[PDB]
Amino acid sequence: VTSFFPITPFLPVVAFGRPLPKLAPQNFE
Amino acid sequence: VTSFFPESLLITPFLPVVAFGRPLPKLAPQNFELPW
Amino acid sequence: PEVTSFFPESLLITPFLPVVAFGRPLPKLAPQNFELPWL
Amino acid sequence: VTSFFPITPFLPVVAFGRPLPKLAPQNFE
Amino acid sequence: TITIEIPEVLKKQLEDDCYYINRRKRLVKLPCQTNIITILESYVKHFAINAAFPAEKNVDLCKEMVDGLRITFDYTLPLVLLYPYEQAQYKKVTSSEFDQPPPPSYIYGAQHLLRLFVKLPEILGKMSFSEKNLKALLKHFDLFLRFLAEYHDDFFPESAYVAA
Amino acid sequence: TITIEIPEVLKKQLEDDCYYINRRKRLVKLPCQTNIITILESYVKHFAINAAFSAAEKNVDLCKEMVDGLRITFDYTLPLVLLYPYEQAQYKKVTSSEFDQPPPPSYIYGAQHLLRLFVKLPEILGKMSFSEKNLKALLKHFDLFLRFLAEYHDDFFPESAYVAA
Amino acid sequence: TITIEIPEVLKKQLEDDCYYINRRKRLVKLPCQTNIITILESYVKHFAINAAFPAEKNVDLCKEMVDGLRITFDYTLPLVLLYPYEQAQYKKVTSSEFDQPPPPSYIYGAQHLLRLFVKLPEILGKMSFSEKNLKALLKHFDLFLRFLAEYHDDFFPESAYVAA
Amino acid sequence: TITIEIPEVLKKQLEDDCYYINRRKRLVKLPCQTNIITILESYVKHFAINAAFSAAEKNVDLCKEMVDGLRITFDYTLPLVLLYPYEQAQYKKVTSSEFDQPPPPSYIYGAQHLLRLFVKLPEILGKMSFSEKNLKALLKHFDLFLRFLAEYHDDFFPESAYVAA
Repeated sequence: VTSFFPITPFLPVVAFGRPLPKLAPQNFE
Repeated sequence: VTSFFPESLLITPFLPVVAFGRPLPKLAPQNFELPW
Repeated sequence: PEVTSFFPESLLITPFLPVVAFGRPLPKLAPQNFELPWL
Repeated sequence: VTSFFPITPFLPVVAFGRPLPKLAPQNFE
Repeated sequence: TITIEIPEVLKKQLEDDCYYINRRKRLVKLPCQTNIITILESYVKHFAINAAFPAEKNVDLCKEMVDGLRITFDYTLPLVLLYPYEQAQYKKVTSSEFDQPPPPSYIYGAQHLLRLFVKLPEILGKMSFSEKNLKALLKHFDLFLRFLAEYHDDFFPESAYVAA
Repeated sequence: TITIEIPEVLKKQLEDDCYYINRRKRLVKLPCQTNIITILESYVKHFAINAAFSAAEKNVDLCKEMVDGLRITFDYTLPLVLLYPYEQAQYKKVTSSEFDQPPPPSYIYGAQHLLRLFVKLPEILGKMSFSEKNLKALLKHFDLFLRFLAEYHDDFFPESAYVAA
Repeated sequence: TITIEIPEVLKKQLEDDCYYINRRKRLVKLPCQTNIITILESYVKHFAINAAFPAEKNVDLCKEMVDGLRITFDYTLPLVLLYPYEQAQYKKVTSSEFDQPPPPSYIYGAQHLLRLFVKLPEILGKMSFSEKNLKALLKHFDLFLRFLAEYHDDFFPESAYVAA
Repeated sequence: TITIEIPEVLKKQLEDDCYYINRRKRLVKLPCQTNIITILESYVKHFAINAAFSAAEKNVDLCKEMVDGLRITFDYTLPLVLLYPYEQAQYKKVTSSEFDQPPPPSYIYGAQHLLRLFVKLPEILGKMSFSEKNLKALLKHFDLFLRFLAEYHDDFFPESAYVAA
């Protein structure tokens, strides 16, 4: 490694009339 | 108003609708026409 | 001031520019008083 | 290739009190 | 912060659900004879019968909620609604229209659908709802949850769980 | 810029299609007896046997992704970028009539409109940034599909598909 | 859609600018003896002198605008404000606090700063501004553009351009 | 979970720091005569002469990215997660007094607060998903910096840095 480093609106998944946020996996409690 | 500035600025990544492994892009309505 | 549908193009999503440290976006932190992980 | 396929709110760059949108490179006209 | 109150009949049910899976080591038999698609279709009918005898008597608004639920669930389940033990089941289930992976909604039932109502407030916070639209929506969850509580005995048979 | 070459048999077909709608004032009867879902299902079957027996190209799983991409892409694209001015009233009427939502364009339209998409596709595919390796493989899978579409053009494109209303 | 009207004195200037670079094959000498940081620092003083003798006469609000401009420019320049010919210059310039790449604001001058006002409306469209805040902001650009037009002779010397 | 081991010389220093502020009721004098910008500048020089004359860990360019990351990370982190309840009034007063904006925490604070960050860093770094190869290289660069910070602890951490109104 030599660096820690390596533009369009998109269509989202929509529910209840709003975009669904992305969710980080998690165990249910 | 006195300031343009206010946590609300934080940005939520949303879930893309995906085709062939990429997000589907913006298209503005347009009447279909043949490139020839 | 009624409502009949939750649904309305303003639904499309703009990628914004991250503030980046060590090649990754800086994340959310909720205010918190500093404490040492060993009392 | 066998597929065309291969979580946290982040801090944005802010200008004039709002986040800066990402821009796809383009020649000025 | 958003709150979605759970009828205490269903609160208990959720506590039972937990005890079964990570203590009595049990799993919901999949696919459920009565899945989430059919549960939701049942509610819509018995919302419309109810209507017959401006706000939340809007059958069209109800239908949007139900569809949102099945989309939200489809996405949420494998990420945020499983217990550590239930992981192998999910892998095995989705592995077996174009021979793609059947969506969680056609496989899971009342047991997991209810779990979602615990996570929902958190998720709904992240998509910025307008005042007028959020209240109307939250009320539609209450109605659905009462519906779910009112017929709890039918939707939640104990025989839904297995040893194998 | 991205190019997706259209078999000249289908290029003609597209020219016919145009003439029918905004000159001879005709419309595809909807829903099509054979819709896009079934067309795509048919190709996958044909792809799978043409691999197993023969002589990314031969990858049945990779094919399936393409087909699924197509039906998602079409569902979104149709009412925005694939209609002719005359075809507008038809769309409104069609979608107005699982939870009693609007049936998606894929279950209503057929080979006529599916083909139109292959004209717009390069534009759209430019806007999502594909990796080199993945794009070539994809573009090849469109060629195969287009070849398939041309090879059975008589079956997929009956003239009786169009209507005077 | 958002419109930011350009004083016709500066509209011409922009047309001149274009002609110089991709026809007369000329380039702004870099770094500019008077860069964007100093131009912006000059306006703030001017504004404050002018204020002495609403949201218009708000010096604090002015300072936010100026800082926004230098952030916006820093990001925008190499993406959307260059001409095809000017590319090799940018590469060479940024290649030569911690020995990082000096930001575009400390290298470029009035010539490129003005270009930004052409692209600004579409950029400002993409970040959703509130009604009250946008109008106040747009007015602050007008004032700045008038300022830029009023002293056009000083900010835009022809000698800013060279050709090998 | 991510672990960043703190040299025990600096672990003590952190315990001292704590005692001073919320028990002996003391505060670091601000601005520090030697701030975080200059501390970081100093390390880079030291890193560069070391790589050249010795015997990713030797990559001076990779070092610079780390240092820059640190000052960005600190600027954002300090007022949120690195203050003690007592230190709050100081922050408010300090930032209140290029375009007459608020000087960034990096130009005001010193070695005392910079070190605090290395306690919070693992949690923060967990939240941005780093690739395997890049994370290890980074974590190593923190170790080197912490070793550097421990090696010159007497110079970076004078007791006279603390105040009492």
